Amino acid sequence: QFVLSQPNSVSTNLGSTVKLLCKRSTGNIGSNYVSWYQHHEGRSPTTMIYRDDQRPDGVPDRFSGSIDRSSNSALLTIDNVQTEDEAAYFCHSYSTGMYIFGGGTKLTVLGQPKAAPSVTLFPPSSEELQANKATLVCLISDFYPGAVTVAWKADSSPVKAGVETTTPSKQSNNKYAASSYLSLTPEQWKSHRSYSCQVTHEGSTVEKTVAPT
Amino acid sequence: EVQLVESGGGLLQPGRSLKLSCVASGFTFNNYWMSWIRQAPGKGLEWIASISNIGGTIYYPDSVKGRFTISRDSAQNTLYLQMNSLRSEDTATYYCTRDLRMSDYFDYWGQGTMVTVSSASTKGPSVFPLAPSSKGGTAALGCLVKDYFPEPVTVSWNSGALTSGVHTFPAVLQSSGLYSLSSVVTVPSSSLGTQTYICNVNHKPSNTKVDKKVEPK
Repeated sequence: QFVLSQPNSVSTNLGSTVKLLCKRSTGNIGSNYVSWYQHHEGRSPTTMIYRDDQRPDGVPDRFSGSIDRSSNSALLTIDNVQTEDEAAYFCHSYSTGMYIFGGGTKLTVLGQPKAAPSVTLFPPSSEELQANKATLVCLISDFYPGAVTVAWKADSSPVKAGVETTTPSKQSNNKYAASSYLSLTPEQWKSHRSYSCQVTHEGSTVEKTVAPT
Repeated sequence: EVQLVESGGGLLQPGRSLKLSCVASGFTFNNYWMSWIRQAPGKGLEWIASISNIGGTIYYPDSVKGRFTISRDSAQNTLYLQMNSLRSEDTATYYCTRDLRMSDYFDYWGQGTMVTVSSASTKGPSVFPLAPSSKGGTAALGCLVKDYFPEPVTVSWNSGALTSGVHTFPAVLQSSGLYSLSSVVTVPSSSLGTQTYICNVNHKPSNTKVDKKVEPK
C-alpha cells in the first residue's frame, strides 16, 4: 500500500542531537501506529518506540518518537548521543494485513577524525595464472567513517561483471576496512594494459593501478 | 520474563525445504499474535509472516506467498515457519516476534536463527601468495584464500610468531556460492631479503591445511 522511506546513513557526534525521519509514500503518517526498532550487528533487534511516541521500560529517556504531518513523516529523536547509540534504526507501520518496514538508517557516532582509505592493489599471482584463473585483490583499510564504494576499470573502461566487494567491517582501531575482488581469465588480464581500483570515500576517490607482469 | 528461543535452520539447497521452530515461555502463549521477520545479510528488515493467536488470520507478503506456511501449537507454546521450495534469496537471519495486535508493533524479539541456502558443498580453499607491493618504506604482503565453503577460515602467520600488522579480511560471498578472503600483513620493507613469511591457512569444515610461502618478485 505505502512505502516507508528513511535516509541511508546519518552521522553526528557525542552529546549532540539527531532526528531520524521516516517519510510515508502515500496516505497520512497519522493513520496508523509507527514503531521504531534499534538493531546492532550480530544482535537481536529491540523495540525503541511504540505507538508513535511511547517508549517501553528500560529504553533510555534520550530516545523519543514524534509525528510531523507537514512532511507526512515520523521522527526518532536521540538527545545526548552516546557511542553505544551507533546502530541501525527501522521504522514500522501496519495497514491491511501488511507490515511495512523502512529501509533503515545506519546511525554513525563520529568518535574520531575523518580518515582517507589506504588502498593496495595486488595482481594475479603467477601460480594462480598457471591454474587458468586470475583474481585482482584491492584492499581498503584505515578509513572513517566506514562507507566506501568501489569501481574497477579495465584499461580505461568500466567493468560491469566479476566484481565482488565486502561490506565495510569495523577494524580493531574502530576504523573500517573493506576488500574487493575482480575475477578474470588469464587472457583477459594479459590483453589489457592495466587494471585500476577506485575507492570513493566521502566523495573523494583514491585509485591504484596494476599491470600484467 | 518473556523468552523467545528459536531453533531449526541451517544449510540447505535450492528447491529443498525446512521448518523453523520458536518456543515461547514467560507469558500466556495463546493471547498474542506471532510473526517472522528476516534480515538477509547486508539488507534491511523484511516481514515474512504473521499469524493470529488462534491460527485464524495469516498474512504473507508476495515475495514468499505460497512458499512459506506459518503455524502454531498451543500445547507446546511453539511458532513454526515451514519454508518450502527455498531459494538463494531466502538466505537470511530469521527472527521470531511476539505481536501486540492492538498497537501494530512487535514488543519482543527472539534470538534469531541463521538459514543458509546455496548449491555449494564442502570445499577446501585454493591458497595463492600475494607478493609484496608498497605502502615508500612500508610494504604489504599476504596470501589469497579462494573458493572455499563453508565459513570459517583461520589464518595465522609464521605459526603465530608474526602478529604485528596482521589483518585478516572478512570473507566475501561469491556468486558461485563459494567464499574468498585475504589475510595481509604489513612489515618493514627492509626485511624482504632476509625474512620468511608463511601463511598457515586452516579450514576445519573440510579438514584442509595449506601453508604457502610468500616471496617477492
